[PDB]
Amino acid sequence: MKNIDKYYMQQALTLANRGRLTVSPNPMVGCIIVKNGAIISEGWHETVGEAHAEVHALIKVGDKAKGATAYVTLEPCCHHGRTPPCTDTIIKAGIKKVIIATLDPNPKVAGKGVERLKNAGITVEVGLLEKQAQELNKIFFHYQTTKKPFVYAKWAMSLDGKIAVNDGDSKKISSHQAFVNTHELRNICDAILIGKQTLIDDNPSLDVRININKIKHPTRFILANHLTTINHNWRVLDQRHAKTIFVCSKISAQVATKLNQLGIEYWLLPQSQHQVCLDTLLEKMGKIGITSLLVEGGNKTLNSFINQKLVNEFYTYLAPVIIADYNPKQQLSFNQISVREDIIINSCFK
Amino acid sequence: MKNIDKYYMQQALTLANRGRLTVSPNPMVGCIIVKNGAIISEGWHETVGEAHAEVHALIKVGDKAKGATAYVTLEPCCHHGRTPPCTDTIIKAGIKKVIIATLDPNPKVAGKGVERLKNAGITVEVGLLEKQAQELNKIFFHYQTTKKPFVYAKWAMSLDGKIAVNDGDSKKISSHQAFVNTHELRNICDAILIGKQTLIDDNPSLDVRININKIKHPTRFILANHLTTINHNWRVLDQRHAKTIFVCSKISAQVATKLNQLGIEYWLLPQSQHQVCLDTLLEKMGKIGITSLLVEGGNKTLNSFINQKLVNEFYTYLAPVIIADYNPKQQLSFNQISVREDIIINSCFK
Amino acid sequence: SSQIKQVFARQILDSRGNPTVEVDVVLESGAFGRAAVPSGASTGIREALELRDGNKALFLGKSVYKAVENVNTKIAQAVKGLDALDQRLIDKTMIELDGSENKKNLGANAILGVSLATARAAASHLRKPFYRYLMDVKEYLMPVPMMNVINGGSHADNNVDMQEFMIVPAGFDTFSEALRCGTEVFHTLKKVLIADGYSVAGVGDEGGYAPDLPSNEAAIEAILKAVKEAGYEPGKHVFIALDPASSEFYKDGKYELKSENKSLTSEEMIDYYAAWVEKYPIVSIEDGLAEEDWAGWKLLTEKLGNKVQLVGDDLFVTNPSILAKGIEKGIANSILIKLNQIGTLTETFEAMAMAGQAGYTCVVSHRSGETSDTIIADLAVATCSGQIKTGSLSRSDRIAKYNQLLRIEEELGENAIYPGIKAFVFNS
Amino acid sequence: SSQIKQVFARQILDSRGNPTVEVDVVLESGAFGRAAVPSGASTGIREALELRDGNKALFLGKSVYKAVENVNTKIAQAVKGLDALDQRLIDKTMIELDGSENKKNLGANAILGVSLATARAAASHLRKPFYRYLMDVKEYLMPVPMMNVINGGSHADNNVDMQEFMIVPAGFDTFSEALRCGTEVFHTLKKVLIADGYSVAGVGDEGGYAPDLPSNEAAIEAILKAVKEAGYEPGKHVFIALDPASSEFYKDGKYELKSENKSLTSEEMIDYYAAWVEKYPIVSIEDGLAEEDWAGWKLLTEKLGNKVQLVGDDLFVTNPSILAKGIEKGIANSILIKLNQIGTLTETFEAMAMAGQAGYTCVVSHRSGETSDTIIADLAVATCSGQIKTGSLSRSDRIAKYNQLLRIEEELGENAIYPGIKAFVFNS
Repeated sequence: MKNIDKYYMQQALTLANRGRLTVSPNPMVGCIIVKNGAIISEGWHETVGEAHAEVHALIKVGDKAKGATAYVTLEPCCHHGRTPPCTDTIIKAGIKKVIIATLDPNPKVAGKGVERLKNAGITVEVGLLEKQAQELNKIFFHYQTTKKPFVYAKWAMSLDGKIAVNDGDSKKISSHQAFVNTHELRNICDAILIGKQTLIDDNPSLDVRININKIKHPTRFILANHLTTINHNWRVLDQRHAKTIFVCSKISAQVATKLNQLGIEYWLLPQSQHQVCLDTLLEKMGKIGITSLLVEGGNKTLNSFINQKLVNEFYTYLAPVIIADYNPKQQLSFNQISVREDIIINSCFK
Repeated sequence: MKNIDKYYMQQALTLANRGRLTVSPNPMVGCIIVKNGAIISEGWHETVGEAHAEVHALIKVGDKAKGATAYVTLEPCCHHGRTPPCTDTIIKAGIKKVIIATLDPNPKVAGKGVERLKNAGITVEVGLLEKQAQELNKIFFHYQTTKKPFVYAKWAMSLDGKIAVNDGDSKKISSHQAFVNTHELRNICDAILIGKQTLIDDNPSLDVRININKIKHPTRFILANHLTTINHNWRVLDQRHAKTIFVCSKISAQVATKLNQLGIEYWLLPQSQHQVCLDTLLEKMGKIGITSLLVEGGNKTLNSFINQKLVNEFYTYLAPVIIADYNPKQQLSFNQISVREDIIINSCFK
Repeated sequence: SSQIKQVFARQILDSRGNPTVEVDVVLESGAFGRAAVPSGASTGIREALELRDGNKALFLGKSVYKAVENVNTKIAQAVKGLDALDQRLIDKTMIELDGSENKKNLGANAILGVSLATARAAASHLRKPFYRYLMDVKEYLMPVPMMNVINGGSHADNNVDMQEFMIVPAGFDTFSEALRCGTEVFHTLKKVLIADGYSVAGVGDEGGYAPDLPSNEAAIEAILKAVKEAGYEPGKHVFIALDPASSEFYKDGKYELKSENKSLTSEEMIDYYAAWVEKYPIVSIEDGLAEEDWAGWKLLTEKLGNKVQLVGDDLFVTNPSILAKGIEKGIANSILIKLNQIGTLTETFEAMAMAGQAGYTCVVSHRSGETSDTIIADLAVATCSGQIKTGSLSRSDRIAKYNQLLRIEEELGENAIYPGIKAFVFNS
Repeated sequence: SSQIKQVFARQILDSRGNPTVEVDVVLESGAFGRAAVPSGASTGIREALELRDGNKALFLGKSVYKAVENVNTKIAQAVKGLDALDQRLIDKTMIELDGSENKKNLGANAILGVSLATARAAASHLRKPFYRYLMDVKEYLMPVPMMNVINGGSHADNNVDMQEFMIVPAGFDTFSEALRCGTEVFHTLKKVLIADGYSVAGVGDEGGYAPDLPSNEAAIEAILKAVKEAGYEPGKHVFIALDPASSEFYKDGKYELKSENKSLTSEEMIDYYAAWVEKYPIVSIEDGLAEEDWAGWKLLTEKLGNKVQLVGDDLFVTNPSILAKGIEKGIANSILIKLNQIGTLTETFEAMAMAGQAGYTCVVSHRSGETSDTIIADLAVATCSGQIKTGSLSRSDRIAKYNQLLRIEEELGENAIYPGIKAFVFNS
């Protein structure tokens, strides 16, 4: 074999990807300790608050790593005083060579761990499979470089371009795979955002209702230009599972007193372009702790977010359904789907 | 080999499909003549008014077909004016056995060519691969059983569900493959239908602009609830290639005189459901000679045709663009499309 | 869209270490098909012609650069843009472009590769199996395998004047038990040939042994002994198929059996065959007489046509015209079908359809220089022919066909029928 | 989604007419992967064991129904729902489920088939070639093939103590000229062995001839004169590779050369090998000494490690532990890699990475019971260790690998390079 370092780094990125659904707001970090050509360690960051990848990799091996080589997909943290730094564990273990894929995205921290390792004579190489390791951590890299959340836009539409259905309809335009994808994106994201109209129409609960090892309910954001009416039967007022925050520009005194009694925190922001200031809202969410944001439903909310170019990735759930003046929507059946530059779709039923 | 009759009927169906584009309003018919286990004749119906499939097959073999077997997709015509009766040609040529896939779709004609053939002692078998031969001829079978045209609905839409671009853009939401498919559907169909608003906004010429063997320009129908304005710069007023018919419920006297001077024929129909009577229009189309109808463009016209259950098949051209409150379109790029019960699409170029 | 977008060719090697042509066809919708051409005859008078460079500095004299270049220029600019679902149009387009009766100008290998690759691409476009694309019915018949076990005259120097001796496991209800019977009988035959002091050093081209047997009677007795010693009863479970190919030892109107040192006319030769017919459970005689001796063929079909199956390979060379002449003269009882002997799929279908309507049985055949492609298994399943000749159980180019047949018979589990002994339509 | 949806297994036949396990894996997105397991050893103490029924009423005793059932129940309900792009997860899951160091409970064939099928399904899901899925780099090295031309004592009755003689066409700029040279030399070797009045009719399991040669010197001289008769110069275009497998004729510490009727110790055996080394253009000695005689192995690496390449197959049995012991003791300078001997892909990668960092060269190998799967060609291209041992030019289970290599060489036209003589890292 001639590309051994690339092989070990690719295995490290696979281990890092193993923690896809449960690591936010911490990044994806994998680690491999190789001595005498044999891999004797494995580690990956799996849950927030637990041991880091380097510590989880080096505790199990004891002190047999003396003189080994470390493949770590991210720069080890040194300035972080919450836990003993991974550089200290690496130095006490006795690693001679450390190979790092990417530097830390934060400019004030970037290069500190490399220098701290190189004080002790450890050999440091940075830049192996850098693009793949930056694409793996797109959410964290974007949040650290911009201090604004990563935005997901996801909605479902019929074959003729209608999102909502007529009154009395079953309100199902998605299959089971769309359900699974939606709840996985809910588990990944740190927040969930809807509109006031969606809340008063659908009355949704924004939790996770499928099987994940660690269920992580996102923070609920309710966007409303004017707050005048508060309903007792709203399901978002239950604070048992997650937290609900009302974003507003003009709030009534009675509504404010009712929210203060209910314990719901409201945010007052200026008005811009027929909406609240979305840039200020993104800055505030970045400052308070949310890393990635998910926008679901509502033509007004989706159009407002699209018009300001704040969306980073899209998701569309297109069903074989025709939405018209029909009280019940009429199902269809696809015949030919030819996927190319532009999708060409043929439907036979109805 | 055990299913030889099915093999010969499949070959006949392939020859029938060889004339897909240039046969309307005539049907799609193939023909095989087999003697001593060897296929010595081949025929298919191409062009309106030319030689029939049986005549085309049996004119090359003047006298070698005596005692042969005929595999013919459709029941041979007996008294129809498309061609001299093919049953007479079969009888004179000396065919011993005739195998027919389907009977003639017209109840007034079905079962008479079979009786004429069986008068002369010819063995007739009807019902081999009947379902495939009825699906191949869906347009003609529908037109003959219903006396109403077969109708296609075709439109292009963006990822957010918008059909028309904002005022000032290039008005292109389709690729070259969509162009080819659109012009092939134009060549197949016997008519083209748009709305008044679409013609006002776009000023389209509904001809065929691709390189195919025989150009068959569809008949143009312009739907307008109220006719008050006639523009001299319209491209549809040129009658050199095809014919234009205006459908309306109320027409001004000056407009009527101008149309009479220009030679344009107008149809006066009653009003029903905020439109002209579409059922009466379909009946008149069937009576005058159109077999296939094509509806393109216009949210009003498409919505009128869709919710009234007229449409038989659909065609949708979905492009990766975003059309919302901007003069230029925000071009996207798909990343992965998973086709299932409902299409799930992902894209990030915005 | 199913229009042809790209056609490409390559010079690859076949199972004998000789170059052959491989063709890839890609449609506009992205459907991909790949076909390799088994090696055939490069000269003759009544067969489709194969084109080779004739350059000594190249492989030996046999490289297929001219055929590949002919594809890549002429056939690629001829068949580009045609509908891949119309096999007849493409085949007759290539026939008209070549402009010769024996396909001399472009070679039969190029045309056959293009046609097979186009068929595979069309089948992949419709998302259907190849056997279901060729013929779409409900009930399918699994072929009865004839398995070569002994090779004689031309294949070895072992003074056996007859070419091939074969075993037919026709006494079972499924193809899996038939394949198990073939495997066990092959292994027991190896053990028996070892126990008798015969050298079994190596394997032949078709996967069969070539021992230094003294006579044909010894070969048949050894085969029957292997059947008995493998746990099966001869005449009820395993029958024997023959392949003399008497064109080799036919000179001046004399059938010369060098093993017994005899010269026989036609009539005594059919008498010898009949003595074998009620001597052994033998039901097949392929090329039992010469291809120029049609009177003897007629007499053989007269007085042995209702007792065994008469197969003609050099007699009809998969040619519709010669087969039609044989039908009108009433000669033979079956036909052996090879794809590259005619050069196109549609002509093969025409020949087998004529054989089916004449009352003959069709046997799909393999060749000496084979590839990893398994066209003939799907071909034998699709057309419901109850017989196949795809070699022995010793090599991957002979085992891939049986593996494909196993996958087919488990994919069609309810609708697969194995016609054990009823597949031989020679009596009543 | 790339999660595993269905895992199925079936009993097919390999290239030697023996049952083997073939596994299909289908993901949630519809990606499909297929893998066949070449036959290996079913007993021992060093390698991973293969599970067979041992039923005499079945094939011989070699039915693999228990392995298929173990797959379909245990492995199917164990690995269902796991992400197919994490090969380590599935591999360690099967290792933990089996619970033995030699994979006795489930058999190595089942586990290897599941792992290879999962890898192929994951590669098909990403729409990548399999060698690009294994290693995604820009520049690739095409392997230098070793072609088994002569077989010896264990594979035939030859009165030859040596086992295998191979030709290495290492004096060319591309893989196409190397393959042409191998083919031409094979044909000229057949003609030469015919001219000297030797028994050539037949072919071995690996496609190589097994003539009744009198001595090893005669075999090497015949190979050299076949090289110089085909238009190529020995020592500049074609070198010689050896394979004694000296475990066969080792008894009580003595190497018994029965062809010359000699009993040699170790040091004189290395002296004989050295006499051959500067006697002929021989650069390979695979298993030149026994696997129990490690002192002689250290002596051989000391006095011949800088003149030829010493390969170990029975010495290291594709085991990371034994390889690590050999590295720390300093024995040999190459390793022969077989997938069947360890049972998973990740352990194979670990062994070759260990060999690469130790300074050794890796040779991807084949087995006797080969199938139609051509995974070792993609494996040899992907890891950029250019040397391969995939048999000679005489049958499809050995020709499919070379055809795959030709396709890879044409689809990587700018970025595939052939290390002709630089691939033997034994000097400087």
